[PDB]
Amino acid sequence: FTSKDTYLSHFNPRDYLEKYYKFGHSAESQILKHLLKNLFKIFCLDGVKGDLLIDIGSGPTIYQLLSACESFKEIVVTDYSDQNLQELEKWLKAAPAAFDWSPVVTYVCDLEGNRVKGPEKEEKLRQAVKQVLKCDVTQSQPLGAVPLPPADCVLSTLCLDAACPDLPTYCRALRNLGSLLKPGGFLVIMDALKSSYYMIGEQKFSSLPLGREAVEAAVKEAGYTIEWFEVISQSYSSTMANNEGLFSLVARKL
Ligand SMILES: C[S@@+](CC[C@H](N)C(=O)[O-])C[C@H]1O[C@@H](n2cnc3c(N)ncnc32)[C@H](O)[C@@H]1O
Ligand SMILES: COc1cccc2c(=O)ccoc12
Repeated sequence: FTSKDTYLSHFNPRDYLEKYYKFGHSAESQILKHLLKNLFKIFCLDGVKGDLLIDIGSGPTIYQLLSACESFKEIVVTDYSDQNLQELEKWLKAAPAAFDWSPVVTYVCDLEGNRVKGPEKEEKLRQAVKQVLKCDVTQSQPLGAVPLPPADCVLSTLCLDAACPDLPTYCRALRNLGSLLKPGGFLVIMDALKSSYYMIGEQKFSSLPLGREAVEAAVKEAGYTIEWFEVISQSYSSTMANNEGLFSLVARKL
């Protein structure tokens, strides 16, 4: 299985964004649309809200925070890769080399009923993100020495399957994310099903191939109660990954 040090050195953030999030009718854009609709449902319709949301394994992406910034005063973004956090920071600071998220932002504005336009939505997200932190989900203290208040919600999109080499580590990671959550707080996970790798160009990265039953069992083992669980059949392009759909779940910490 891919060593975690490979993420520091070989995960190219700009290449990842170009391959998966350009949003130019690709499998990658169909998956992105589905993820955005579910995140809108959770944070805007279901009213998952609070003072603090921690996004775990954010990579260099912000799409997973666009609806969340309407419901949370503060968002903390985290990743194992320092290069990924620097790419995020380019967008947060509105630096010239920042990735163009405007088609994704417009799509979320449309989903939300065109209450606001792209620039207002972006400013709301930029104001919500106060901290950009290193994290390691495999550790009992994922945020290391950095203290944070217990969060109202922990979100993790397409991270846990890449971070966990086996099922015991995956259950342990759910427990470690739980240490960041307030009692009764929400856990929101979205990831690929039955995927054993993903590609960024010629660079291969391992993935833990879990089925829906093993994911649900691990969340219950780790001390959560599931509110809803959805499986989609849509898979990534054959050149990208070997998954059999994706899942999304919302649970509460016991
Ligand atoms: C496939 S990307 C998902 C990125 C983003 N959340 C998205 O939805 O596109 C996997 C992310 O997991 C991060 N990662 C890998 N191992 C990790 C670990 N042990 N702890 C935290 N993050 C880790 C990588 O650095 C990378 O940003
Ligand atoms: C967009 O990122 C991905 C694309 C496809 C598959 C995976 C995976 O199996 C684990 C982590 O990330 C993935």
